[PDB]
Amino acid sequence: ENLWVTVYYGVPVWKDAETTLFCASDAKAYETEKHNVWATHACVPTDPNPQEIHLENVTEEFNMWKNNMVEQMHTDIISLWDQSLKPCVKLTPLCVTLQCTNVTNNITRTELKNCSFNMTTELRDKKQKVYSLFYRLDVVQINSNKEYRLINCNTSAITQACPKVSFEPIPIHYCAPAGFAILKCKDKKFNGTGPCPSVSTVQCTHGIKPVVSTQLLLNGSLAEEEVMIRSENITNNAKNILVQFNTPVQINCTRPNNNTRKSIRIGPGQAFYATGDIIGDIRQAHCNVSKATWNETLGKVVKQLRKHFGNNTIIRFANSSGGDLEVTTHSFNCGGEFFYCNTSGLFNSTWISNSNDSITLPCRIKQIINMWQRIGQAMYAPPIQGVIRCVSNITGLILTRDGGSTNSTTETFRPGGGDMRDNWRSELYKYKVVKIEPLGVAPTRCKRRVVG
Amino acid sequence: EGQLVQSGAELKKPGASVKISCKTSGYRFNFYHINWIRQTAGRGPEWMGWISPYSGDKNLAPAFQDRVIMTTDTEVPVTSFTSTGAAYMEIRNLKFDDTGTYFCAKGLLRDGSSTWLPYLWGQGTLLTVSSASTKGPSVFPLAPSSKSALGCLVKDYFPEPVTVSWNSGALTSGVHTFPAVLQSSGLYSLSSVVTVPSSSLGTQTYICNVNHKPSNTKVDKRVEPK
Amino acid sequence: LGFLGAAGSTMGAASMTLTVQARNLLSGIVQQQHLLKLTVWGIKQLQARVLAVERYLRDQQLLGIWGCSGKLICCTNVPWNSSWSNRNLSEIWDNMTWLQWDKEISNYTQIIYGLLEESQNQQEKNEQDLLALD
Amino acid sequence: LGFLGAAGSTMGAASMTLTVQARNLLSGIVQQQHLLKLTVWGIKQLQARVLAVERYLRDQQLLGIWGCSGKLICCTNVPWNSSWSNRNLSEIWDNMTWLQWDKEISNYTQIIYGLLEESQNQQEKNEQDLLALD
Ligand SMILES: *[C@@H]1O[C@H](CO[C@@H]2O[C@@H](C)[C@@H](O)[C@@H](O)[C@@H]2O)[C@@H](O[C@@H]2O[C@H](CO)[C@@H](O[C@@H]3O[C@H](CO[C@H]4O[C@H](CO)[C@@H](O)[C@H](O)[C@@H]4O[C@@H]4O[C@H](CO)[C@@H](O[C@@H]5O[C@H](CO)[C@H](O)[C@H](O)[C@H]5O)[C@H](O)[C@H]4NC(C)=O)[C@@H](O)[C@H](O[C@H]4O[C@H](CO)[C@@H](O)[C@H](O)[C@@H]4O)[C@@H]3O)[C@H](O)[C@H]2NC(C)=O)[C@H](O)[C@H]1NC(C)=O
Ligand SMILES: *[C@@H]1O[C@H](CO[C@@H]2O[C@@H](C)[C@@H](O)[C@@H](O)[C@@H]2O)[C@@H](O[C@@H]2O[C@H](CO)[C@@H](O[C@@H]3O[C@H](CO[C@H]4O[C@H](CO[C@H]5O[C@H](CO)[C@@H](O)[C@H](O)[C@@H]5O)[C@@H](O)[C@H](O)[C@@H]4O)[C@@H](O)[C@H](O[C@H]4O[C@H](CO)[C@@H](O)[C@H](O)[C@@H]4O[C@@H]4O[C@H](CO)[C@@H](O)[C@H](O)[C@H]4NC(C)=O)[C@@H]3O)[C@H](O)[C@H]2NC(C)=O)[C@H](O)[C@H]1NC(C)=O
Ligand SMILES: *[C@@H]1O[C@H](CO)[C@@H](O[C@@H]2O[C@H](CO)[C@@H](O[C@@H]3O[C@H](CO[C@H]4O[C@H](CO[C@H]5O[C@H](CO)[C@@H](O)[C@H](O)[C@@H]5O)[C@@H](O)[C@H](O)[C@@H]4O)[C@@H](O)[C@H](O[C@H]4O[C@H](CO)[C@@H](O)[C@H](O[C@H]5O[C@H](CO)[C@@H](O)[C@H](O)[C@@H]5O)[C@@H]4O)[C@@H]3O)[C@H](O)[C@H]2NC(C)=O)[C@H](O)[C@H]1NC(C)=O
Ligand SMILES: *[C@@H]1O[C@H](CO)[C@@H](O[C@@H]2O[C@H](CO)[C@@H](O[C@@H]3O[C@H](CO[C@H]4O[C@H](CO[C@H]5O[C@H](CO)[C@@H](O)[C@H](O)[C@@H]5O)[C@@H](O)[C@H](O[C@H]5O[C@H](CO)[C@@H](O)[C@H](O)[C@@H]5O)[C@@H]4O)[C@@H](O)[C@H](O[C@H]4O[C@H](CO)[C@@H](O)[C@H](O)[C@@H]4O)[C@@H]3O)[C@H](O)[C@H]2NC(C)=O)[C@H](O)[C@H]1NC(C)=O
Ligand SMILES: *[C@@H]1O[C@H](CO)[C@@H](O[C@@H]2O[C@H](CO)[C@@H](O[C@@H]3O[C@H](CO[C@H]4O[C@H](CO[C@H]5O[C@H](CO)[C@@H](O)[C@H](O)[C@@H]5O)[C@@H](O)[C@H](O)[C@@H]4O)[C@@H](O)[C@H](O[C@H]4O[C@H](CO)[C@@H](O)[C@H](O)[C@@H]4O)[C@@H]3O)[C@H](O)[C@H]2NC(C)=O)[C@H](O)[C@H]1NC(C)=O
Ligand SMILES: *[C@@H]1O[C@H](CO)[C@@H](O[C@@H]2O[C@H](CO)[C@@H](O[C@@H]3O[C@H](CO)[C@@H](O)[C@H](O)[C@@H]3O)[C@H](O)[C@H]2NC(C)=O)[C@H](O)[C@H]1NC(C)=O
Ligand SMILES: *[C@@H]1O[C@H](CO)[C@@H](O[C@@H]2O[C@H](CO)[C@@H](O[C@@H]3O[C@H](CO)[C@@H](O)[C@H](O)[C@@H]3O)[C@H](O)[C@H]2NC(C)=O)[C@H](O)[C@H]1NC(C)=O
Ligand SMILES: *[C@@H]1O[C@H](CO)[C@@H](O[C@@H]2O[C@H](CO)[C@@H](O[C@@H]3O[C@H](CO)[C@@H](O)[C@H](O)[C@@H]3O)[C@H](O)[C@H]2NC(C)=O)[C@H](O)[C@H]1NC(C)=O
Ligand SMILES: *[C@@H]1O[C@H](CO)[C@@H](O[C@@H]2O[C@H](CO)[C@@H](O)[C@H](O)[C@H]2NC(C)=O)[C@H](O)[C@H]1NC(C)=O
Ligand SMILES: *[C@@H]1O[C@H](CO)[C@@H](O)[C@H](O)[C@H]1NC(C)=O
Ligand SMILES: *[C@@H]1O[C@H](CO)[C@@H](O)[C@H](O)[C@H]1NC(C)=O
Ligand SMILES: *[C@@H]1O[C@H](CO)[C@@H](O)[C@H](O)[C@H]1NC(C)=O
Repeated sequence: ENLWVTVYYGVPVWKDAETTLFCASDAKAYETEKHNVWATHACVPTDPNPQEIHLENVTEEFNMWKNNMVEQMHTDIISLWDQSLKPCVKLTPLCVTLQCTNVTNNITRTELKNCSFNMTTELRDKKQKVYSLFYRLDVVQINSNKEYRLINCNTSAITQACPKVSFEPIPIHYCAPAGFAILKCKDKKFNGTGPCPSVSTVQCTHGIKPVVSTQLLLNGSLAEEEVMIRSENITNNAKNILVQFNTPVQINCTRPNNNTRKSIRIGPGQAFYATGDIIGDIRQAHCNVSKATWNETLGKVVKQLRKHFGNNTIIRFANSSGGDLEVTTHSFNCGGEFFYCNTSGLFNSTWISNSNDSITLPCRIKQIINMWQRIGQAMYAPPIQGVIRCVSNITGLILTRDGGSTNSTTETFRPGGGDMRDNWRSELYKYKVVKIEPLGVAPTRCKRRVVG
Repeated sequence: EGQLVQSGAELKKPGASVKISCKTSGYRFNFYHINWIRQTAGRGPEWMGWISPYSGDKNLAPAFQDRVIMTTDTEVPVTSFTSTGAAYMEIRNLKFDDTGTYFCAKGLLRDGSSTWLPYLWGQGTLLTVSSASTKGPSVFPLAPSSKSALGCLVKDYFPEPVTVSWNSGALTSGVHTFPAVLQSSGLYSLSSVVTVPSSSLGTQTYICNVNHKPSNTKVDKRVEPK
Repeated sequence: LGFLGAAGSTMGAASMTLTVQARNLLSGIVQQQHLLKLTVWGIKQLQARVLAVERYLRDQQLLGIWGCSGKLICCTNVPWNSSWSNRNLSEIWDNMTWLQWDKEISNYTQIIYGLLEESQNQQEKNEQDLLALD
Repeated sequence: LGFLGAAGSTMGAASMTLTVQARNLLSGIVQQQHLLKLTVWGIKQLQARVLAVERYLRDQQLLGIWGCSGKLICCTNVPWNSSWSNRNLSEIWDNMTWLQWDKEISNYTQIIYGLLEESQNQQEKNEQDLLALD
């Protein structure tokens, strides 16, 4: 006996918890381009020196499908999207009886309409007719001379996005507040979520960019080894599966249409930017994929799924069965306009048990959108005048169920990205924040002065 | 607080070279050191060499650094504080002087004053470096005399321990047992107690099995009525 | 050792450099750094800076009523109760990380705090009644 | 005695447990705990948490320049002026609540504060010039 208790301020202990974070991005575009939708007009700049410390002898258990960093990311981008659209031109007097006719094809695919209507002019007393153009599926028939209707006027409002807003995703660091720390896993093969042995305590995450993609993730991060397979629950086929590419496949998307900005003043100052007549031929949008480079990626995936999924059953790769055309096609915002390249061409290959040609995909463009199934308010995308090219790295895949097969064999995973939060999980699978507790009591024979 | 268990029951010729293994569980395998010891036919057990699962810096005994060398792979973490690993060791030369029982044990503590000494011990492995060939034991019933304390008999088996002798594992509480015996011929034998209340023969079972490795087992002989 | 360097090391080695851990936490995060400033990031910055000081000052208020206003390590005149831990002197300090110890007293950690205020300050600062001037 | 238990009791009995009163005030209020967070309650929560620390730190800044960084009761080397109160030793401590005493010095309470910084710290920390190393 005769042991006393002693206090220690500065002890390294923590408990699993989550709180608010903040943005961090250095000097990116500022003057040459500004008014970004993600970095806002000003965010807390990150320091070039990276805050990193390697932790030894520690094996903290992470979690990815129960991590709340993706939850705050999901909800931050949503409130950020609306904050950058509230001060922009509303498009309410654009819901008037549209009388359209098919475009000039030498009296003979269609996909677009040379439509018109009459709107408000600078004077509310006077009205003005202007002929613009619209895309298919942005409009659906009402009930000779075709008379059409904006599809959104049936369900929700509409507000045009601002023309000087940059929709390019830039790296947005999520750094921890004071008294907290973001633990990153350094173990390469982090199957599922368990006890990651190689941990690093970093203050600022890496360059995370908010790629708004569907079925196929682009510009993601990865750190070697077999193409990693992550699933909240491997036995349940109903759950979604995130897949990471040991090497990215360089893809290029573009639209050949040469459009023109037609500004028409609605009301006092606001102007509605629509499509004029398309100059220099009309062509369909497409995304190329390296055919030889894709056959190796589908082979590496099926190899590591094999020891994961019995390694005895048959591979059945099909198009995204069911769903909606925006949730089953590779939907993504690129170059201002919103592409929806046809996925069904990639997963036609089936491989089981033991200058150069490139596969391409037909794509269409949509101007009316309200992503992540937000039915509150929709937005019109002004057609970007001139040329468009995307040319991004693809690094991830989103695959979903394969029916309720009762035992037997034969199954895979067809593409579905029904949830937008999973897209951010491909970057935050290794991060978890903890509540640092600097207080720690321990006994030791040790006492201060007797009387004082 | 972490249980360590050895492989056990491996034996070969004098001029051979065998490796023993040790399953770990319930303690972080990274920093607790592993060491080995051996008790001979001589009275005194002696210490071998201590290995560190991290860094690999080791200081084995000087008399065995030339012949015996041991390594150890990494670990698989169960949680943040429990993990399971394995430690092996290879010995090149050995004789009848190297026969006896071998233990492994967990390193004492992970600090400075003293670490190298053992802490938690395993069940142990016994190694026979006797050149005579392996043989299959023989089974006999061993019936009580005054039936008008129970068990079964083993006669003539060459090496090591035959271990568990009971059928279906039906009784583990109150089952006294007995050790082995050296014969004039050199062929070992043993017997086994079992303390169960006296009852009738038709009501209960009187079957016992023994496991073996010199040769595999199959029959679980029972007792004669009289 | 730049920060949490001994998170996995022994409680003794972690006790050798616990200054570092204390320095970075209050200061850390580089908080210091269209015309509006009502954005979603600024409001997440301000409240993240409020708990920064309101979790620091939640802890610094405890050391002040323990005689440890400006000391990282006070030895306190409170006797240790055997029920809290049965392990000997070198049994815990040479074997457990601070992580393991935080869960081993987290049950009766509040019982310690209440007793620390009584003997080290509630009585000690009173014991000078007969000794201050006499 | 769980909080303000001796608000109506004697200044002596209140001086026996003044730790309790100090503990709860900084910590107290359980501040720690559609998609927006711009509501009228959150803004009343944040500013209520700002004066929480900015009234605590307004007081803790005074004890620091009085040698009382981590003591609830300092005896200060400032002589008491008879003009502030004419009552004897046992006349106030066995008769008045702290409430009554707060209004009896509230007139010349600032005069005391200015003098406390001079003799207990402005001169004391200087008196070591000839005694620190010599
Ligand atoms: C967590 O991770 C850490 C790794 O972190 C490392 O951090 C730094 C330091 C870098 O190395 C990084 O690369 C790493 O990431 C792992 O940490 C390791 O844990 C090991 C197991 O605990 C430990 O292994 C062995 O420790 C033995 C015991 O140490 C000596 O000395 C210390 C300090 O003095 C003392 O506390 C010990 O009890 C013990 O006894 C003392 O020995 C000295 C020397 O003889 C005596 O000094 C004498 O004093 C008299 C006067 O009094 C006179 O001057 C004499 O001349 C003088 O010799 C002293 O009296 C003894 N008593 C005391 C004070 O107690 C070591 O013996 C052994 O050494 C071997 O390795 C060394 C390092 O390479 C070699 O130099 C040496 O030759 C040997 O090969 C081991 O070090 C590791 O040291 C330790 N860290 C390192 C360096 O890796 C950790 O395992 C892991 N898990 C945990 C526990 O959390
Ligand atoms: C997508 O849809 C848009 C919208 O088109 C909409 O429908 C058409 C029918 C039209 O009414 C549009 O106003 C409406 O918004 C298309 O954009 C339009 O495409 C049409 C295609 O025909 C273009 O029409 C031609 O316009 C020529 C010039 O007229 C302009 O100016 C007029 C007033 O100017 C007067 O003076 C100038 C000289 O300074 C003269 O050149 C002009 O004729 C007038 O005298 C104004 O009223 C017009 O709206 C327009 O701004 C016009 O010369 C053409 O008409 C000729 O020739 C045609 C063949 O090229 C022939 O088919 C016509 O029948 C016509 O022949 C006769 O010409 C006489 C000249 O005096 C005339 O008096 C006769 O009446 C006429 N015969 C009869 C009867 O019809 C065309 O009318 C139009 O300019 C485009 N928009 C504009 C700028 O207004 C767009 O092309 C579509 N997509 C694509 C890519 O196809
Ligand atoms: C995943 O990652 C990939 C990474 O590749 C992302 O993909 C793409 O990555 C590209 C990397 O280069 C990004 O390319 C940039 O494109 C912009 C486009 O801006 C043009 O148009 C703006 C507005 O239009 C005005 O001007 C045009 C004429 O161009 C006119 O027709 C219109 O009417 C209107 O007036 C202009 O403000 C802008 O200036 C430009 O014209 C481009 O600005 C970037 O410029 C760099 O590269 C170009 C071409 O090589 C070069 O000329 C630039 O040089 C300097 O000078 C120019 C001219 O004064 C100046 O604008 C620059 O600021 C420089 O000072 C400069 O080096 C660049 O080409 C692309 O945006 C990005 N996104 C797309 C579309 O995919 C991918 O986005 C990521 N993930 C996903 C799928 O989102
Ligand atoms: C994204 O892009 C993908 C691209 O695939 C697209 O998928 C399309 O989905 C639609 C609707 O689900 C498909 O639509 C129809 O498919 C019809 C099926 O073929 C019948 O007729 C066959 C003869 O067709 C020849 O070509 C087919 C390929 O389509 C080929 O298999 C045949 O061998 C043959 O060469 C007939 O053979 C076939 O069934 C017999 O043969 C098969 C194969 O040997 C055998 O297994 C069966 O047992 C049976 O014996 C079947 O009866 C197709 O007929 C139809 O229209 C065709 O003719 C019209 C008129 O000329 C053409 O205009 C048209 O281009 C077709 O040639 C129509 O195509 C469609 O096939 C899928 N793929 C495409 C485009 O071909 C997704 O929907 C896209 N996503 C979005 C967002 O839309
Ligand atoms: C990822 O998540 C999935 C979620 O599904 C986890 O998947 C587990 O898969 C296994 C596959 O076998 C399931 O096992 C069975 O689930 C049954 C579901 O119960 C349903 O029916 C109940 C009763 O309804 C009627 O039909 C049943 C049919 O058996 C009759 O027995 C009954 O009399 C009725 O006529 C409903 O009450 C219930 O709501 C469901 O609709 C279970 O019923 C079934 O129980 C059997 O096995 C039990 C465990 O041994 C045993 O106690 C029971 O007595 C019975 O024998 C059995 O559990 C899992 O249920 C399923 N998990 C979940 C959450 O349901 C998957 O494990 C996870 N990831 C992992 C770890 O891989
Ligand atoms: C806004 O556009 C609409 C059409 O979407 C205008 O409504 C009427 O549309 C018809 C379409 O043919 C116009 O045609 C005209 O019909 C008359 C009589 O049948 C005929 O003599 C003309 O030669 C021509 O074919 C018509 O002008 C137009 N208005 C009327 C009175 O019917 C609408 O007027 C436009 N602006 C608004 C809202 O006032
Ligand atoms: C990552 O790999 C680890 C193994 O290193 C997996 O842990 C083990 O996973 C299997 C299958 O999911 C578990 O077996 C099953 O457990 C469930 C209950 O969760 C039970 O219902 C089934 O009958 C079966 O027993 C196993 O318990 C689990 N743990 C261990 C220690 O083996 C892990 O699932 C993989 N996925 C991750 C976390 O990414
Ligand atoms: C997309 O369409 C625009 C507009 O048509 C194209 O811009 C045009 O490019 C040509 C290239 O030679 C320019 O050169 C010449 O202009 C003279 C005078 O106007 C004209 O007589 C020639 O026939 C030729 O067009 C032209 O000025 C320029 N702009 C216009 C008003 O046509 C553009 O080239 C197309 N796509 C891209 C980006 O290449
Ligand atoms: C697919 O399965 C075969 C056998 O089912 C794998 O070959 C090895 O088979 C033995 C005995 O069944 C297992 O113990 C091995 O674990 C199997 N190999 C491995 C490394 O898993 C074959 O490897 C499996 N597919 C692949 C290519 O991994
Ligand atoms: C125009 O396209 C629509 C698409 O449904 C079609 O119904 C209509 O008949 C087409 N009209 C002409 C004449 O091309
Ligand atoms: C994308 O464009 C680049 C331009 O150099 C080209 O090299 C690459 O092959 C293209 N990839 C595909 C398949 O679209
Ligand atoms: C070690 O612990 C025992 C109780 O398990 C205790 O009685 C003993 O006093 C402790 N050792 C020391 C150093 O006092």
